[PDB]
Amino acid sequence: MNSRLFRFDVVRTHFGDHGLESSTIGCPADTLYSALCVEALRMGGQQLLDELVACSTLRLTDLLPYVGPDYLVPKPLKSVRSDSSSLQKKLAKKIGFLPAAQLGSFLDGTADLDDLAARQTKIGVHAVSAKAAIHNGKKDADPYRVGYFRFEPDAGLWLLATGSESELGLLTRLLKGISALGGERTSGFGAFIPTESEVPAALTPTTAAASLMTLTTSLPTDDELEQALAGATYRLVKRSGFVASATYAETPRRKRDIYKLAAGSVFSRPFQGGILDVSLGGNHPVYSYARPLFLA
Amino acid sequence: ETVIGCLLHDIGKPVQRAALGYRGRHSAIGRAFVKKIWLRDGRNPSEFADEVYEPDIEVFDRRILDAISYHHSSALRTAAENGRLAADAPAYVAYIADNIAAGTDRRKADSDDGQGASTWDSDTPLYSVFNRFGADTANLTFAPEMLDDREPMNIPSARRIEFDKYRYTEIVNKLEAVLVDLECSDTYLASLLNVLEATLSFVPSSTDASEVVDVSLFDHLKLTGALGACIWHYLQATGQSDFKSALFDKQDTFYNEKAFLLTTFDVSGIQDFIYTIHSSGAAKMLRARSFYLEMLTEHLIDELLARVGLSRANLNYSGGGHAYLLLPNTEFARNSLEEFEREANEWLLENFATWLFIATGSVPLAANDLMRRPNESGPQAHDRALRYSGLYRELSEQLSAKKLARYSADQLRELNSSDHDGQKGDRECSVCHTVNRTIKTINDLLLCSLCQALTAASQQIQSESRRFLLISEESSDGLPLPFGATLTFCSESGAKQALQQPQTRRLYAKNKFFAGESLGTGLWVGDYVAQMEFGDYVKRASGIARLGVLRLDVDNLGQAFTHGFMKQGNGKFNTISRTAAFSRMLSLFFRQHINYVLKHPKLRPLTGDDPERSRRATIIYSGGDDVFVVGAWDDVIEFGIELRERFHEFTQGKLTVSAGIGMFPDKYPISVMAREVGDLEGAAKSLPGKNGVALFDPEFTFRWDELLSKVIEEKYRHIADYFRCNEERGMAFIYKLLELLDQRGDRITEARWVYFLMRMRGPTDDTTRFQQFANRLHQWFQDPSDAKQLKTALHLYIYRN
Amino acid sequence: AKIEITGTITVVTGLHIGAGVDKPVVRDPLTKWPMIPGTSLKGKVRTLLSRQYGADTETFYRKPNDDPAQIRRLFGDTKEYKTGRLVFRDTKLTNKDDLEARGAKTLTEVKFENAINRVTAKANPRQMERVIPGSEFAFSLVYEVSFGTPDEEQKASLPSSDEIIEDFNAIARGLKLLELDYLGGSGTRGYGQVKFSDLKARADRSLLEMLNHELAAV
Repeated sequence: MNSRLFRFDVVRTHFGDHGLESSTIGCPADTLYSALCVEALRMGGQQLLDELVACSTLRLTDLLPYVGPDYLVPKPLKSVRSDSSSLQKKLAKKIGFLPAAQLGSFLDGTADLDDLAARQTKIGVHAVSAKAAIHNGKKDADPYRVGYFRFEPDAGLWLLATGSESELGLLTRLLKGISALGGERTSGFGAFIPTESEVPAALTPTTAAASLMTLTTSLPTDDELEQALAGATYRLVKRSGFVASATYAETPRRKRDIYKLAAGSVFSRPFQGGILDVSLGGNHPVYSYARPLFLA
Repeated sequence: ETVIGCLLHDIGKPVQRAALGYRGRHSAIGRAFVKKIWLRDGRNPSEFADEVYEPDIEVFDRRILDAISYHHSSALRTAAENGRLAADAPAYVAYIADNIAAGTDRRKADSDDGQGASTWDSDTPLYSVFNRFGADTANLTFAPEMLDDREPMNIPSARRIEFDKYRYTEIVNKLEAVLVDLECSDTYLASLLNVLEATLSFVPSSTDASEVVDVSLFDHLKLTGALGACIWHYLQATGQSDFKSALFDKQDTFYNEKAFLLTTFDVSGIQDFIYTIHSSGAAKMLRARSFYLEMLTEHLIDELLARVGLSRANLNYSGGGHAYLLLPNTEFARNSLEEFEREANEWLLENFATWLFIATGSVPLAANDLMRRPNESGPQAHDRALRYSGLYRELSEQLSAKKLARYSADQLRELNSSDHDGQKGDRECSVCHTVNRTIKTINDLLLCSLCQALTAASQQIQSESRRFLLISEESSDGLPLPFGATLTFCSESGAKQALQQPQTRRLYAKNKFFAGESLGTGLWVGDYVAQMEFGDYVKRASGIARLGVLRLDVDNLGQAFTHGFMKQGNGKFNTISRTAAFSRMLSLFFRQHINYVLKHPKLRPLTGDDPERSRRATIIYSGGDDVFVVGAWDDVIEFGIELRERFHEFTQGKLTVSAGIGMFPDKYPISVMAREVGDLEGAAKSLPGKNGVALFDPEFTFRWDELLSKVIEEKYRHIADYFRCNEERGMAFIYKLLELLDQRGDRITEARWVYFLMRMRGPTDDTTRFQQFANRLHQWFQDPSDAKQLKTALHLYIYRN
Repeated sequence: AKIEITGTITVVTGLHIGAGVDKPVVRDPLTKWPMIPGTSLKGKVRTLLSRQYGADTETFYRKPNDDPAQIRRLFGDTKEYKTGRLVFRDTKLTNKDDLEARGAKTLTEVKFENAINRVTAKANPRQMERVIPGSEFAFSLVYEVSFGTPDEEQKASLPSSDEIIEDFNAIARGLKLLELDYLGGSGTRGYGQVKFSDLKARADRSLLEMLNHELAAV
């Protein structure tokens, strides 16, 4: 199989975390794959979605930053051997990403920290944008304060995706026509242009090659969680949300509250990923992605 | 009733500094100090007895008074080799206690003229703990005055303080208040071990002038218990039925044995609990959940105590969810350690899913590794304290593994696929924005049961009277806690009949360490709430109405003891009583002394016109490394330097800070009220000198010496003073001005600078001082950094009006 | 492609989109330029085009959730949600150079104002910050080819050239009206009359020529 390197031009975007006034640089793929099962009904016929409801034969990364020509792959959660001073102990957690090479030098306390943190403010700015609210009835309009992320003028988000090339060819069938991503996208946000380039082969999936660093907020099955946890350096998030879509036209309710693992986490053993489903009450299934992809 | 001798075997210092007429040494003073006052006798303290062989009087009357008997290493002979005291008395427990304390604490400093003994004194003061910090030696002297919670804050002084009566009839009358309740109750180990922190904080434990005494009584009195109550929970597991045999041949048993255990626990995720509030609750619940997260924090050590009955001095460090902890290196405590860590964590998955996770690392600790050995030269004393760093850097890499595998796999898949109460997402909260609770929609917003609970706190918790509280067991009403407890807030004025019940899991009180009576086992808390809600500090301001934010953390605090002692004198000074001292002063600077610099401030270059006009701000959490204050922008920007001018008078040029102050409107959300002011102490912490400040933007990044002098008192004290007398003049003129400082990189802006300058004088004003008033503003224009200070000076006047 | 209509909005008086210098403009925090936000171009046109298509036939619309079809076909809602068919390009300045090479220095002038209280004839001054009245903004808006998602089980109802030309006459009267009215704040006083220019329909080959004449007639 090949893989696909996806270069964007994401100027402003808004992937919230717990509301709207904040943002995140990363899109954990249960947010991205859920778009691919709602921005496929707007092009297919609910047959393209039904072609890919619960197969998970396609492994795709998340939407991680890139500053110029180098992928800003995430800061892994491995125990650093910081035999140096305690300032650069604290300076690691103020660093979310790093380029594609320095990770092995990073993990043993043998790396720079005041250049990687100096390219944090080369990614882009955590902006805000005030707006004014509803004429609720006839009363006085409120504001609503909504905050975003803004990239630098030479950045965007990257993506690596592999699997069956027919169901990979239907990703790029969809993405050449997927509109403004992000959350608050009916305004000017999350708009971008997807371009194809040939991948870096320094980032192969090392599923068992003694580099068990993932590139996707993922999850194994519930039983096999007991196997891939003895040396897992992992963090837990929430991947909740709301549901209120056509063919589900009622009052808006939520997805089921899941907690996937981290996205650059390093483990003890290989594992498998599968499409968890988050529908709680109602008609059509809604489902989280959780199908990881690995790194040297 | 079997640990009682841990504390009270050091009472021989200040009684002859108060001249109560005893004789003999510290063993002779204290063994009759509790004979003169404790037995309710009205006799003279100048002729008290020595030794009685009474058969019927038991431990409660005899060996309480004889819990000191003999404590120093030179008078070990009489209590044993004459049979004056047997093994079933706690003085033997107190003999090895001070011996392992002062053997690891008491060392003469590196002076010229040595061999000096510490004896009876009535003049000597304690000196600065910050003497040994840095490559300079200060000579500042901690004046042993009274420090039980009065205004102002007490500062180091260079002169030798005059020995008076008034503070020392006040100390002994404080000892008349809480050392008469010494009875078989809870007041042994919880009451006395806090109220003596502030009294004995500036009082030394020695006399020698060949040393510079930095350790006080209390930082040694804590270590008498923290090494004494530690080893009693090491004692019966190691096989001791006679305490003499552990000091007759095995007094050198700790050459290479491990009888101590150094542990921690941290609540990783304190800040990312307090700073996720999306709606209303921005004004109220921002302070209450920080008040919540500090209130179970002190309770979180307290269940590691309530299982074994240790001391609250076992927390040598405390503040900001973190508490270093010394334990015996037995295995009952080490097993019940992981009972404490896991089960409180096991409680947390019912209420706060993946926010709070506490975890405990461990270092088994010897006794010779702390003390400076006999004959340790340069290449010999240097290797003694590398392991004293090795019990911290390899304690951080204990919890550099627990914070990576935080939950077991049998635990998360309970919660990995669930919607509790099975209901719909039409009921979903606003503040904590969860779904599983039936959302009791009170006050016209969908708020959860937790967010309903914190709204009930702020009816009384941020008021200025109900700062007392109660932790009961696992009941319904209140704030829910791990290990079977609720948490509530009330007053203890007319509610002591609910405070004299055995259904109280933990008891506390407010900032005021109340002697005489008991309003609770108090700690150091935040009571600076000028007005309750956030909207009341933009409703009054003549000028702009902008809610000003302030966050400020002391830099480099991971190098506070790992590399803050080992640059001057090659690091023989690394000891526990010298490192639990600045972490006993930071529990007053950032927790109580900030009430002085806020309730009655000094510096007022924007407001002025009253010396003790109170600061209208409100501190979010007074604790530890980080201070977080939000009020109007006016009082904060003066106080944000003013508190730092109560900071450069303690470290005196060694510890550095960088702050952050921004101005925001009232209804501004919290989630970007801490992601942008996280660049204002994020840019001036990236200063090459690290001692600075950043106002309003990352391009204003100014030093602490460049701000109060160059900006305000030079440039802002230039602008609004020529029309001080015409105070209402055109600030509609001055917002023309800082257009030009943005276009300063063009040539004709020099011409337009002087053009607008003499567009202010004429025949309708006093023009005796106008040529220099523009010339000061003309020389500032040309330099590419003189106007950098000026833009902020212009901004202060337009935002003052 | 999608039907992504371009545009070039030219201010012709000065425009002040509050973004709350005491009252600034919308400052793009990268380039410190003036922009036009995507919601001060959307959330204004709803207050017009729900009073031109609506409020012909005595329609009140006390909330934006009970608006007519070719409103909520284009703008969407929380109850019915046909589609969000209009996503607007958040737009910012085109020529800062020729604006400043022809004399400007600041790109955001200050206008002065008063407020005479009619109790004592006293002046109460006030300062107002607009955009330069030649600040030509570029502009685009995105209509989609829009395979409609049917919330009923009437599966896969793709609109052909029939229903879509009705919504081209919606945005025609969306932006015929905005040329004859506001964009910004402190209104009924001349702030920010705009002028849309160089509009083009942009993506079949038979369809496109009539798609012009709604928007060419504004």
